[PDB]
Amino acid sequence: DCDIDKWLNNFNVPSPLNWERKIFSNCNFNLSTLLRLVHTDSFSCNNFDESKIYGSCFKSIVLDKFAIPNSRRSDLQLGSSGFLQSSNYKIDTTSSSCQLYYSLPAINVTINNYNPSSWNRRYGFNNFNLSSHSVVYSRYCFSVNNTFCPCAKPSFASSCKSHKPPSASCPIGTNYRSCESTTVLDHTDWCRCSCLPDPITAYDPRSCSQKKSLVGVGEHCAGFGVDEEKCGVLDGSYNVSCLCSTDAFLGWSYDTCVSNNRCNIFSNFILNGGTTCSND
Amino acid sequence: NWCDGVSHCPGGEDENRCVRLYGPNFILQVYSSQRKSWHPVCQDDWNENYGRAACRDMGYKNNFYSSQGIVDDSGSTSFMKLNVDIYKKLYHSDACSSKAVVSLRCIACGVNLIVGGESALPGAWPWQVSLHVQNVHVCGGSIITPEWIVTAAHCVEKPLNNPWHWTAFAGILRQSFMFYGAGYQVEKVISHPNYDSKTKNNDIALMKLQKPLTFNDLVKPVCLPNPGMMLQPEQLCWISGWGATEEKGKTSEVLNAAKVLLIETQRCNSRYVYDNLITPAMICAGFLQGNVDSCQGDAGGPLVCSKNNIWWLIGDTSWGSGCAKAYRPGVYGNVMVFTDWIYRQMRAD
Ligand SMILES: *[C@@H]1O[C@H](CO)[C@@H](O[C@@H]2O[C@H](CO)[C@@H](O)[C@H](O)[C@H]2NC(C)=O)[C@H](O)[C@H]1NC(C)=O
Ligand SMILES: *[C@@H]1O[C@H](CO)[C@@H](O)[C@H](O)[C@H]1NC(C)=O
Ligand SMILES: *[C@@H]1O[C@H](CO)[C@@H](O)[C@H](O)[C@H]1NC(C)=O
Ligand SMILES: *[C@@H]1O[C@H](CO)[C@@H](O)[C@H](O)[C@H]1NC(C)=O
Repeated sequence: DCDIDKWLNNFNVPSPLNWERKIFSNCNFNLSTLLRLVHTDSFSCNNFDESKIYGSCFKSIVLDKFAIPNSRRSDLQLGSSGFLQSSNYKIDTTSSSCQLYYSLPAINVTINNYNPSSWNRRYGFNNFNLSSHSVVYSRYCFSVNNTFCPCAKPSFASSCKSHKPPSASCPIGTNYRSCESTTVLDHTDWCRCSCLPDPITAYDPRSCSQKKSLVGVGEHCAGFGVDEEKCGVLDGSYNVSCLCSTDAFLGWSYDTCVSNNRCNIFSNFILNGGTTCSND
Repeated sequence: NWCDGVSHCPGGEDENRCVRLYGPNFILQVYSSQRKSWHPVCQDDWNENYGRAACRDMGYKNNFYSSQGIVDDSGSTSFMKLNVDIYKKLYHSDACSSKAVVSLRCIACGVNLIVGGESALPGAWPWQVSLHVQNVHVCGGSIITPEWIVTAAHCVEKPLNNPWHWTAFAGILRQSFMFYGAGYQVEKVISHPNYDSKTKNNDIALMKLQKPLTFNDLVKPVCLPNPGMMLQPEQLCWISGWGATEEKGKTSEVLNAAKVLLIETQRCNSRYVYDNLITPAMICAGFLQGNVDSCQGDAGGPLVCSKNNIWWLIGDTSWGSGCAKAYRPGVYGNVMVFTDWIYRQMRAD
């Protein structure tokens, strides 16, 4: 009694940004029933015969589910490299898996928009101020070290005459934003800082502390890039904590999951290897 | 009331500049006071004698390379036919029998065989000049005519404004071979009259030699840019010189060269590069990632771009911030702007 269909039909549905995983084992299931208790649009298998599911046993079955943005369903085609499959949830191509596309009535479905990135939350990310059925996905993912801090040192900023950066105190153990004082003709304290104008379109990606990255199999987005010109305050001090504003967080967007008054949801079934038998 | 043959002008700035070459094909154009615009000269009853006349009035004295007819590519509808100064021998016509437009080259130029670059080969950059003071490399320059070299104005500020301080070396790649008397003596130095020493605006200067260069396999001119070059937003260009190969380094023994790209002024003037410091008279070149750029001692050195199989002088090293650093491209004087000034000085001699 795996009860996969109840999990799939749970009206608390994650956005691609924070897809959820559940493992079903030491239980029985029936695929024919499973695909009837959920409004299935499509079901197909990759490097695995669908017809061989019936009567077979697996070591375990692992399901990863999330809401699908109206505009990006095609991004979930295997081998694609857009946003959903590269910055949110990568679909494996070497494991035996089946992809289930189904929908739940919009009037009941609630989307859980949550940013799983600890370094974003650490520096001021809170929540998403979005309407119902809005599904958040990442467009670019950035990784940082455990010493990352987006604010300039108050002592440095205090000496700037031109392009004076935002500054604030940083958590113990981290380093301050990398900046230097230059001269551009008769300009003498012209402050030059990294990740300009921003980590996504930065003119020099090597000078920035925020590295782009893609998500591999079984892992979430590293985090949203931060506009380090919006973190901390101008003419700041050690009496203020390095916190970023809400519009400092870049590289993300959202769409709605609504068609015929239903929310489209993706669920990837991973067949591993047992006792997890389909006695259908 | 610009090129009507009437001097009525205390400087003669208008009358001095009525004939020009246009685009990569050196199309001969003449300014007409009747329509207040430039119009191509057609080849009917045109010959080398007229071509030579047009070169002398353009500041090329007795230099002449070739003159022939081409099919129009300037997109002109009106052409001038040959009926005083050469521009006064022309009149307007709708269509000329030959249907060919005069293409005039007053000199053979633009033909050949720094941080982040490599040593130059013999004949690779024939227009390179090392300019010495007290037998020490100070700045560089570029050969345009046998007796005229283009350089920077900040290089020749007082008291280096006196010509007898300078000697020029050409055809030599190594500083160790620039012997005491193996160079050419500069007779006069002319700086742009509107040069601003605080902003380095209009940072261009000319040097004239008392002993004209002999051109050969190693020493050759680079072509001055014509109006209408129509270069790409991101044109592939080269820089070279004897400057330091590192920030706060020392002068390089041998000529080095590197390939750079041009950068749009629109980007250079952003707050993250050179916040509103780049004027129309300035060009950015290099990379926003640093690594490859000019450095100390390359001042006055040429920025040359290849188009239509010809090497053109687009700019000259002027200033920058740091040495091959990110967000800080080298800044060059915009020669295409100073071209009219250069002709007035070559002609007024
Ligand atoms: C070619 O030049 C001759 C210069 O003599 C022009 O002939 C003169 O034209 C003016 C009128 O613009 C008359 O007042 C003169 O008396 C004419 N001179 C002679 C000797 O006839 C001739 O018109 C020009 N041709 C064109 C097409 O402009
Ligand atoms: C879905 O919403 C409708 C609203 O009319 C309600 O009647 C129904 O019981 C809800 N179903 C679930 C499972 O919440
Ligand atoms: C969205 O913003 C409004 C203010 O305009 C606020 O009242 C509401 O609670 C916010 N919703 C969320 C989920 O934060
Ligand atoms: C992050 O840490 C790695 C070592 O794991 C180091 O090589 C890299 O340079 C560090 N990056 C920054 C911005 O400190």
